[PDB]
Amino acid sequence: LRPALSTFIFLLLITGGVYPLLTTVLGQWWFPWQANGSLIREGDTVRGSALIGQNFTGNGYFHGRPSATAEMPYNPQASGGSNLAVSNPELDKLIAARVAALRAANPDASASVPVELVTASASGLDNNITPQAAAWQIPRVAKARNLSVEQLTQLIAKYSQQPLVKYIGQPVVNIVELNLALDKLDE
Amino acid sequence: MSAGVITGVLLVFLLLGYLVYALINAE
Amino acid sequence: MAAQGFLLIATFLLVLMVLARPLGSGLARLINDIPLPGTTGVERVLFRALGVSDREMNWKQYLCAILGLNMLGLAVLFFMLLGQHYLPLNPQQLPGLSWDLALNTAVSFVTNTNWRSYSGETTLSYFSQMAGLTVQNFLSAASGIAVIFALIRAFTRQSMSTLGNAWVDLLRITLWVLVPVALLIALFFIQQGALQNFLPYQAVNTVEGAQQLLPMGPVASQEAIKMLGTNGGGFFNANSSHPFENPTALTNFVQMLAIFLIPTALCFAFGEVMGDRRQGRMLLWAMSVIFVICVGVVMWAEVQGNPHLLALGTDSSINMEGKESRFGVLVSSLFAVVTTAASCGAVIAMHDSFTALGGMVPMWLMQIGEVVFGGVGSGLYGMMLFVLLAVFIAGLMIGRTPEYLGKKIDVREMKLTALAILVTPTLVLMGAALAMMTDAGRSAMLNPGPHGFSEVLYAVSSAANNNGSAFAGLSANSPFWNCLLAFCMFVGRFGVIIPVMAIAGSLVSKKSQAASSGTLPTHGPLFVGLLIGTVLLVGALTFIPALALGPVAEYLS
Amino acid sequence: FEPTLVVQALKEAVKKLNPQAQWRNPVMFIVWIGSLLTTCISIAMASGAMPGNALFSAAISGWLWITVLFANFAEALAEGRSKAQANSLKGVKKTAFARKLREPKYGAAADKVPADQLRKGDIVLVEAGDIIPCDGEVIEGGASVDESAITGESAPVIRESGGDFASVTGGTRILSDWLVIECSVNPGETFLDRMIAMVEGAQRRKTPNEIALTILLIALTIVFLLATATLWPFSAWGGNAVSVTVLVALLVCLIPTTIGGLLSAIGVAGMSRMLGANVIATSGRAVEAAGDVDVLLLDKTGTITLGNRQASEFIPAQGVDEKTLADAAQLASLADETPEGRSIVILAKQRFNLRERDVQSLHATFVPFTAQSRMSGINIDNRMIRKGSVDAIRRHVEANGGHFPTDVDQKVDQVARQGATPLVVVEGSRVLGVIALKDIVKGGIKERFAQLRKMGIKTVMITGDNRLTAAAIAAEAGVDDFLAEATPEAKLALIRQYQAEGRLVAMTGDGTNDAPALAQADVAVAMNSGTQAAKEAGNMVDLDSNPTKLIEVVHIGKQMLMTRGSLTTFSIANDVAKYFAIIPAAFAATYPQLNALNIMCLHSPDSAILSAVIFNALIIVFLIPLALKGVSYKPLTASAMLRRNLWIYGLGGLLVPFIGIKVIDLLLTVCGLV
Ligand SMILES: CCCCCCCCO[C@@H]1O[C@H](CO)[C@@H](O)[C@H](O)[C@H]1O
Ligand SMILES: CCCCCCCCO[C@@H]1O[C@H](CO)[C@@H](O)[C@H](O)[C@H]1O
Ligand SMILES: [K+]
Repeated sequence: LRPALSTFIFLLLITGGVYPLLTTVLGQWWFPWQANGSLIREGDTVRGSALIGQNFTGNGYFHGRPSATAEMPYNPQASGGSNLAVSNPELDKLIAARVAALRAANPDASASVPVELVTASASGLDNNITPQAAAWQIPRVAKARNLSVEQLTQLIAKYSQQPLVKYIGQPVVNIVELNLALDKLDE
Repeated sequence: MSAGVITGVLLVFLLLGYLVYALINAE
Repeated sequence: MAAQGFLLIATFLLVLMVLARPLGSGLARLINDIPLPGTTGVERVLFRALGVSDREMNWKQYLCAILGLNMLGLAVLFFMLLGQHYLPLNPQQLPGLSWDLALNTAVSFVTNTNWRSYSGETTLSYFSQMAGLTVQNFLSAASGIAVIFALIRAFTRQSMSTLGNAWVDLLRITLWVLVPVALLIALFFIQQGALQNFLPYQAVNTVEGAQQLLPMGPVASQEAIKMLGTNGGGFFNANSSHPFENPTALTNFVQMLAIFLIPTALCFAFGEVMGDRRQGRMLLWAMSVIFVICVGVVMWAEVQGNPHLLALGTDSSINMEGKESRFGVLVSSLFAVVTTAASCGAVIAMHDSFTALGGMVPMWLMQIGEVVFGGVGSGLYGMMLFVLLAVFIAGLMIGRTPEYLGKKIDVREMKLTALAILVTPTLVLMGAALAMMTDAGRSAMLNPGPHGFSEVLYAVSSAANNNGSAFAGLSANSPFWNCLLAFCMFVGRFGVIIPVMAIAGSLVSKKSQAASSGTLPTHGPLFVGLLIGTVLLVGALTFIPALALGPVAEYLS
Repeated sequence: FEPTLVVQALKEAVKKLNPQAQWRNPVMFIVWIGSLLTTCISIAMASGAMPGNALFSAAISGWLWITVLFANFAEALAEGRSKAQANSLKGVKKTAFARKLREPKYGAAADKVPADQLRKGDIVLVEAGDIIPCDGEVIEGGASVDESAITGESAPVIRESGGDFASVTGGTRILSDWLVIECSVNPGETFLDRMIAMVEGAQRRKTPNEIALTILLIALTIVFLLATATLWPFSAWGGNAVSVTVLVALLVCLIPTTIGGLLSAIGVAGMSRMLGANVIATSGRAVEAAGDVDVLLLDKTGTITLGNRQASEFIPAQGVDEKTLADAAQLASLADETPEGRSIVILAKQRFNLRERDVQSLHATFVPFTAQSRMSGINIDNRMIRKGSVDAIRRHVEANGGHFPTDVDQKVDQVARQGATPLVVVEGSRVLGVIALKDIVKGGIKERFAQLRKMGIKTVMITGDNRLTAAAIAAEAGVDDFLAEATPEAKLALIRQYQAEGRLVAMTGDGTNDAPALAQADVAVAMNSGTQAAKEAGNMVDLDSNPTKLIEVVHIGKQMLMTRGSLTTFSIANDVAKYFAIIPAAFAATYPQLNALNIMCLHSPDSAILSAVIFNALIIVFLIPLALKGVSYKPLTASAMLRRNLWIYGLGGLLVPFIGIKVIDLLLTVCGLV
């Protein structure tokens, strides 16, 4: 029984002590910003990070997908999704509710709503939308902030990252970084 | 639990153990 | 769509075979007791310091060493979760878990399943995740690769009674395969944006009036093991969709490779240890043919998606409901097949919000026995159970005695493989039937209709087969589901390792014989199809009725 | 094999095989339990219960008993042909009295004693007319007996004291003179009881191949038990639960009732054909092992040819009558118990009715056949009669101052052209004529070795002749290779070298001469020996003592392995159509959208389940002749036969249930029954 308990205790100290401490030390050394959440701060207040995802409801800001978390939308303390099926009748009402509400808020845009803005996300903290869905809400943002349609598209494409290969994912716009850049541009 | 249903559950368990016992042996 | 969906499969399999081919050579050395290049002198110093004597063990001794380490594992983990409030590294004041939650999660991680009847950020502390969950993601993965090492040795060794030393394998597996590779994988995650710290929860004052609290913790280190060890247990409630655990599409492609890395290399290793590489390639050939067909079905099913979206005036009928925007529909569809065929359980996208067909294939790939690329040892010896069954029925219909790799299978060995095959399907059908007869089980559903039963069928199917994937619409934090599933996970794991070891000990005492007139080629296309038909028909005859009352009814509804 | 005489005598016993005495068969025991409750319900359901339709469950439960009845009909039919042959030889020994002498010398006072009271060591007297009561050795006297009870041949055979011919078998009948024998076997071990032990049950366990698939059949019924018993709680939630009578009918269908009721009949029918070839096996396990043989060895040392060539014609050369030829040819062949010698005794009675010979009036001494002399004979008259091959006789005739007639040499050359080895009979120093020994096998004997060659089974002849003459017999028979001048150590070297290359070996030979070789061999058939020599070594006994009989032994064991393999593939392949018949029907009342899966377009859900139960019962009767007669497979290699077995019995197992369910359902619609 001596090699049994010794092998267990040794691996428990390596995998539970040496392995996390080594990754943490090397993590904070090479990539300190990413290891601490890649937070975005202005002064001493934490506005967020490039990966959080925020519940934007204002008329001047760009909007993200529905959150469907536990208590409040985009709650990092929940990190859940809408486990509703296609055969579920409550999903159809939620889709129609979002389609009607988005068309009302975006009257000077196409009636076809991008499926991202009507379907919830899996994590509930999604901070990403395809560049076309960010351009679908350009007229609403342009009218609310008096910015031109030209410089608004140029601002979205600036804060848009494409995957290394086209079939590994989809092109993605950083919503939090786009909205924060919109505030400094407005001033 | 219904009387007719609980007897059917007991019948399945007795047939399961009877088959597992038969698979172990060569009868 | 079809062209990009094809390139995603081709690029994934091509890069997979390039990485898994040399790793299979390193695993062949560990099977052949040949140490790794740099790990020659350190082993001697360490093994004597720990008391490991490199002694050879028989199948009864090899089994009691693995079961001894696992029963010791959950005993330590179950008490870590009860006394979580006293152990350090707890920024929040999270209390100790309940007895049903601690028992379920302790059994979960030792089983390599990693069921999640809890929300990570709300339930667990940094110490319980690091000194409890990461430590068990290595041991459960090591225990799986240890069992397959013994079985592979039972095929190459001739007329012996020993299967090696379990303590030497469990040390060599963790220290020079799991830890070093996961260290590189975790570091690449950190660079792309993964989380790895011990900071308190960060408060965020958004640009609007709303305020949110950020969850920190050593996530990146645990992220590399759960994918490489096919554990699938995420630090947060949304494991693989969370931006902190899987930040970019680049890390996601790495996470998909890690699920298929070791279970593919164990096929290259088995083909090298046996000398004839063809015997390992046919096994790899039969798994990839079922894998490619399954991904094409779920991709087509999810691209069709929900037509009510198009009826309500959206841009397309694509089912993005339970998906993420970083990863395409094809990527979420591919990952869904990879994580359920390989028993990983890592959910990139809520499978409950899939379509009728798109959710049935992950359901079906679990019930089939986690044979198609089954992650970490368990999938290889699980397939070997069907290889012995395919060889058995092959000679049974010809009129000759069975013979695999020259060794002739006797009646006693066929009783153990048959019972081992019946383990998981017995637990899912009995487990699901128990839930559909209790108020505590049926009330845990979320969606109505046939999909509601699919939630129960998916839960017990995942637990018994050790996959760990869930629809998550089922709320299983009740003591009924915690006790019911823990029984399926415990019996579904060790109830298969025990007869596999008895199969191992029965095969070494035999001597391989030369090819005779009654021998059958266990390579080439004829045996690949015979193996595919054997695995498909067994799972079909077992789950065709339960699937008709589940996702098939929802499809025709 | 299938007369209305025996069928009626069995169907009555079939209906008697319906009580609670089938728990040893797990497949049919579940079908019996399902038939019990469905009748127990339907009776109470019709009298007074909540369910509303009772004639449907009475029709389902009715066919469930018909399924059990048909399964018992197959087992009784296989046991009907076997028990009939066992009773034919069972009455042969109970007709006998027994007179035991107080003094071992002949002429003492004997009292009639029951035959079953004869023990080892007793001295019994048997004169002409009576039948031999028990086995043993002859101690006084000499007579010709008729061993038709054990071989089916009315040809005589001599049994005299003080020689190699003193072995008498109980149950046979003596014909010519008197015989005093000493019993050597205890009751229950008589040669006739071993034939009874091979036919009757309770003394034959399941063979490894029989135990093989039974483990899969029990594993399948465990799956189909869990797959259907969990449908009730699964369906009771979506709607109304599936009725028990439907769950029982669905389970009885999916359960492999096809082979579960035919498996025990294949073994019983196969052991009967084993006795039909005059081969005695202690258990069925040996017969199955003969089918798994990769190489069989035939020992030709103790006989002239391989045993296929037997007497055909009597040819007198010059101034000799054919009657006087066979009269002396039989006398010389009486001591030749090899197949070549027995056929001459057989041709003696077929053409000239030479049935009995008074041995004592001859005052003769028989010369038994020996491989060294290559001839047998008798010294009845003052002249010596001999019979052998062409080479051995010319050295004997010229030894008696006799010459070879020119006509005799011309006749021998002519018979050699035909391909038959010629044997000659000589009285003293004058040749009587030539005996032709042509091949008996209907087809070419080279083809039987060629068919065995197509399957991959190799044939090697074992003999002691020269390297030049052994190749001639090997070429005329068409065997692969041969071992000439084989010492008992050279035979063990050939067997062990074959086993060292991973090949199961079968061998036929003499129990005494080849004692060490038969023990090392994996499968062994003993020639020219009693059951006692092989019962200790667990080997088979060849009653005809023909080396070629090993070929038929392997073929009988092969059929017993092919029928089991072909029916499992056919029975399991049915489950595809059986699911498309019950899944859309049983769930039509809970999820009606599943009606799209009803590919066969069956009329009504209740008619769908009825047609599946009727097909699950009628397929047993249609496969009874196939299970008992045997599968007529074709000679192929391993991988090639795996494909052909999947084409005929896989597609056939897929398409027959599709067509079968439709016709049964259409007949229910046309007749308007339900
Ligand atoms: C479900 C329980 C399975 C028990 C089957 C064990 C099969 C072991 O097999 C036997 O083990 C012996 C040593 O223990 C060896 O000496 C034998 O060679 C070997 O055949
Ligand atoms: C207890 C009384 C139950 C009566 C049920 C009898 C069901 C008979 O059923 C009938 O049997 C005939 C063959 O005999 C078939 O030709 C018919 O197709 C079939 O309908
Ligand atoms: K897992």
